[PDB]
Amino acid sequence: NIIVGYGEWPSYCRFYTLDTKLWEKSSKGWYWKFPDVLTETGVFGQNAQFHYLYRSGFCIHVQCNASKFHQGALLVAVLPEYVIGTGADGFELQHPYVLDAGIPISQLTVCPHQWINLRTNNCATIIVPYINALPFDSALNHCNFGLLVVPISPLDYDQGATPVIPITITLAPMCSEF
Amino acid sequence: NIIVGYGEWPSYCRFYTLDTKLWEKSSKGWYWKFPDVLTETGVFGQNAQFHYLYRSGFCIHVQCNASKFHQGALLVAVLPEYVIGTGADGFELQHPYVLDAGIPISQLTVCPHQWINLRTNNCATIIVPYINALPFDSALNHCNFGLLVVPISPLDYDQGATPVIPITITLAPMCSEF
Amino acid sequence: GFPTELKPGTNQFLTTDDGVSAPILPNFHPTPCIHIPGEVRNLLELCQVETILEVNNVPTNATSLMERLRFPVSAQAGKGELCAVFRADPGRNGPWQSTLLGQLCGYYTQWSGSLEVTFMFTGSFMATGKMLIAYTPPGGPLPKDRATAMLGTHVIWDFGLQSSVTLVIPWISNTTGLVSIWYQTNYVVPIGAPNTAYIIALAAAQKNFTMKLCKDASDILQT
Amino acid sequence: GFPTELKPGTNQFLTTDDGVSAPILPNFHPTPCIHIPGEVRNLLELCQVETILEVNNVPTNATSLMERLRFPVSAQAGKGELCAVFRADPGRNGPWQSTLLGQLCGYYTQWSGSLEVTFMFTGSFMATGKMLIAYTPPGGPLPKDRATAMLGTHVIWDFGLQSSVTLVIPWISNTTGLVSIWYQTNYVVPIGAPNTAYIIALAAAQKNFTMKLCKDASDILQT
Amino acid sequence: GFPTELKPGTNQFLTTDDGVSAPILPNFHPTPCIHIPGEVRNLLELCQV
Amino acid sequence: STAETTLDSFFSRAGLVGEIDLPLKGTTNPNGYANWDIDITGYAQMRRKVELFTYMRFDAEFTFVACTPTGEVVPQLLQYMFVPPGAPKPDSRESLAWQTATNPSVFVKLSDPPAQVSVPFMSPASAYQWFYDGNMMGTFSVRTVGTSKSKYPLVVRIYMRMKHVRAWIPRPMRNQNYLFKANPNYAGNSIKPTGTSRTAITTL
Amino acid sequence: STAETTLDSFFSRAGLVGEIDLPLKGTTNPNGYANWDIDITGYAQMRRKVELFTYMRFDAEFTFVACTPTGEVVPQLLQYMFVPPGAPKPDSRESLAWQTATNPSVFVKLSDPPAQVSVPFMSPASAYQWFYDGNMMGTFSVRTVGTSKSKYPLVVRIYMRMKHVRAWIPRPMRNQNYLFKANPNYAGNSIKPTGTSRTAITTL
Repeated sequence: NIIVGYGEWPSYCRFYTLDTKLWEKSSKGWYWKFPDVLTETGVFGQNAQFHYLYRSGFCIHVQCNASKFHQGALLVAVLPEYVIGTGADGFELQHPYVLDAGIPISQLTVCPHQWINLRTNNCATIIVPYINALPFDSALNHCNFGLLVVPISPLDYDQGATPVIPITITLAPMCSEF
Repeated sequence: NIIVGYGEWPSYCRFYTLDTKLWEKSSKGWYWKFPDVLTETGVFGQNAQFHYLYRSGFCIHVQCNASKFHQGALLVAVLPEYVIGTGADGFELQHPYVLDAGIPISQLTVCPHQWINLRTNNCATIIVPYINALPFDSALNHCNFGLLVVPISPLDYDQGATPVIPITITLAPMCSEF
Repeated sequence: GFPTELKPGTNQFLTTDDGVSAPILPNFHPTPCIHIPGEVRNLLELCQVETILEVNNVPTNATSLMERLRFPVSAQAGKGELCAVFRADPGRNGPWQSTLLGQLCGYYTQWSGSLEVTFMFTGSFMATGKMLIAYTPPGGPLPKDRATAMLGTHVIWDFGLQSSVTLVIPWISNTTGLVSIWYQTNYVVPIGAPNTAYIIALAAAQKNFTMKLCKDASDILQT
Repeated sequence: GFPTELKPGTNQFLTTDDGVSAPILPNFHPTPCIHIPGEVRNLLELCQVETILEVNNVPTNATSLMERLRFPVSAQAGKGELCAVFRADPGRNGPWQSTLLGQLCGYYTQWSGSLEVTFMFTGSFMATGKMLIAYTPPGGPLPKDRATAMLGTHVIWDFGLQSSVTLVIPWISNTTGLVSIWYQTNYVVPIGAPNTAYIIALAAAQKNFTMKLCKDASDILQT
Repeated sequence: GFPTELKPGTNQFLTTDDGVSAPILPNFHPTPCIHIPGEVRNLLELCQV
Repeated sequence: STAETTLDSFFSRAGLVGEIDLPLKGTTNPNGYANWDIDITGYAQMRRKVELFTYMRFDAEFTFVACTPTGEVVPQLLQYMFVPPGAPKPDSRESLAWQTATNPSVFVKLSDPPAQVSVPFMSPASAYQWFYDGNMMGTFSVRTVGTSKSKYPLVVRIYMRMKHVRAWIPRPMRNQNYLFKANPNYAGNSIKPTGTSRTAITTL
Repeated sequence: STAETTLDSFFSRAGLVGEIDLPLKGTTNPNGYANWDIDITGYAQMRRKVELFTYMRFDAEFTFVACTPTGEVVPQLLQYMFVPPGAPKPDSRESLAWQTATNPSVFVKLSDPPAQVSVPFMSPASAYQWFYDGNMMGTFSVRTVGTSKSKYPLVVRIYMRMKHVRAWIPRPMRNQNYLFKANPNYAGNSIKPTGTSRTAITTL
């Protein structure tokens, strides 16, 4: 289904398909930062570094295609001002239990989130409004939020099946202002 | 054009043409004091020293005639209670930068003022009401205000042209009381 | 000339007193407040949000810490065999310490209301089976077998029909109730599918939950 | 018999406190106020008055201090050559320290609004030419040549057509914007007229300028 | 229980202060005033003589 | 009736933040003055409570309690000057910042009820934020009035209460021990579970 | 909302103007009294602020803080007599001006909150003027009550706040250093620019 973050639609004051992540049997999780992930891509990327003040919402779709003989579960969530403690390809979580920042993953469902169960569905949509303490900020020095994709239940299959599952992320800016 | 000092016309509670100042290439500026400048002149001069209480407004015209091949700019301003720090012919400024009183000339445009640009105009008119903390004062012991004419841009010309430019001041008392 | 009396509580500083002081900076204008989404005014809104319950809080290694978020259901376990058991105590030490409800009720002294637990099956699409989830009221012992647990509050969960089931726990306060999961049938799976799966449990609070008498009570060090 | 409590802020003297004291001379009648022209009730009225901007703050001799009020435009400078450049920072050290706006905003801590700069040409009536005045927003570098500055916010100023031009600077706050002046054409003049002229710059503030958090901050000694 | 503040001009005696004190002899009745001619209420009346 | 779980009730009590020593002789403060930057984390339990949210907005209320190390009360006068953000701080007892009229002061005696003042919301933005992927409130300066040193040792304790509390965007609560100030850094070589453990999943 | 730039806000805080020493032994004041003529320029920053205008009209509010040089509080009584303009001033401790009923006095103790009084607009004209091409407010006399000398050294500090401020005819702000009081004289052999300088007009 489609969830709207904090029950607010983006307002005023195309599709971009990134590369594919390969979910494995020993994967830990990945994260992306916004709007850093879209700063070197296309007209949005040019406007981000060719202006001074930036303000935009977003719409994120996460999909994965797997057979009926695979199993596993993923948690997709959005965390504003995601500072990390101890590009368009993201990073890998070193200690997924503490979310790499000293906070538990079991309480990550307090943020706008969705579940992907391979036996039930294969899609997740999140709509994020603009969150800041100021009406405008800098697109090259401040990261508004981060996106997390963590496998809570490990991927499993039988020998002879495809050992990697593709996870594709496609996103579209909404109500962008420069 | 004509400006009215502080947006007030003189109220109740002839023309006098002084001598001509010769603007030169090395001139610094001149000033006159009121009503000292008109105390030895005519019926006004007799009434000033033959009475006890005095109260009057003024209307000041400053003109200069020069050719189309001359250049320069003057600032004309009126400063009430112009005390000097370190007649009808005025004095000469020794340190025009500090207005001879320790205050900058760049902020002199906060007073009733006019500009004379030789390429644009040749006249400036200022109307001064009566300013004092008492309804009447003494005409021989208190100077109400002073008039300044300072060249911000130096006078320039080519060799063979007239090297001195005449500046004539004509003033007329308004709503005078004795 | 107005007479006064100066009662016996005069020059005292009570830290819980509420009053008005002298502003140190009058004529100062603070920044006007813009609209920021996601405003929370009461903590019960946070208490009513489902979070992961670590029923399987057995392992303690650094690299095995993620195994505490689910418990297995295998094909080598027979019918009628106990799978997992836990209490229904949000404010005490145990599985509930991982949920936001337990952490938030660790800041108070008394609480009462109703809870709910949600189980999610993350096996393959071709696996089938049945489970029995039972609830025992306070003061009773753990049932000795599946048949004894059947004579009571219980639900039968079918993997093929449903992927999630919910269990509303009636009133709790301040012994505590027990939740146990039994095998009804065996784990049926075709050829070519994994023999083991995992279950994820989510817990939250209902709309009649309340807390009282705030404490501070924490053991995380500033520096 | 009226009870009182004597709260914990009782016998204290706060210098920013506002109250009513006991008049030392009752029955005394102060002099009634007559009308005096030129009353000012707010400082923004003074901030909105144009004053001379010392763009040419190079010389420091006692007798060369009047040269800081204008900068030259000569006939020996080619086309496309940079004339002068300055920032748009009223509250910081530099050319703006000579304007009343800078001096008045040196008494506060924060400010924001729009500005405007006026240039006046004081050459002869027979001189002609063109200038380019450009504005660069915060975060950008100085344009490398006239062509680069043309692709942006700019105005073309003609000496023959006009004697004064104005440039509205958009929002500033608290890096800062830049203002640069380039030669578009050369300085054309007939025979019998001076080869050099001067430009006077005047700066002020618009009606949306505000200041906040007063400081005292001054370095002029009483005696 | 009424809170108070005790401002910084509290225990001071200003000789030009005007206020009300405690009468030392209540229940005492002063002599009523008869009419006496020649009452003066302002000094300018004396100045105008 | 569910009025003890509101944010105003959650942050509602005056707690001890900061303590200043003015010894007669020693090396702690050789002179008779000290500077204390305003922070809410002087209270040990405040950081984990405030970091449940991302943005906060509140006022403050400060109370100063002064006494001798033994607890005695002596005839001394103090200053308690407040330096707003963006203003210079004192450097000595003879500094000219102690008499700048734009820094409010509160002259008070030890043999008096504790002093009390209020501080408004002092941020350029619309709220404080504890996390910034990319919060100055002021300073309190404490000294003893006089041109000579005092005759007594003194201690000053500061209590702060927060009023008109608002918050946005809840976050997971802190799980591991802190290592620095304004830093989510954690000891990566010793990670502990969120709670206690048991022997087996089938045993209570 | 643009209410911090009003004249009342511009002149709105109590600043230290004047200080009186009454030593036990020495040569500063051999007797137990001193005379302080009221002026607003005792505050260092006041002159350049007030001289932005030509005419001013306001009331005043004075506060007296007294203590020992070390800062101690002692059992002493003081007088604080006010001499209006046009009246004779004390010459000694036995002078008869100390008990003239037309000079108001404020008897107070050191172990008391600071004394506070108000002074109205005392000029024959309609406003004070800082420049006159051609301003007495009063005097405060401070002594220790008694026919014998006091047993303690004392210091008195006076703070003044201006109320109901009005002004006329703005002027350029002061540019050079002052040399005298009530004199626009400046050092003519050392004239400095209004601000800082740079190397060239084409370089930032």
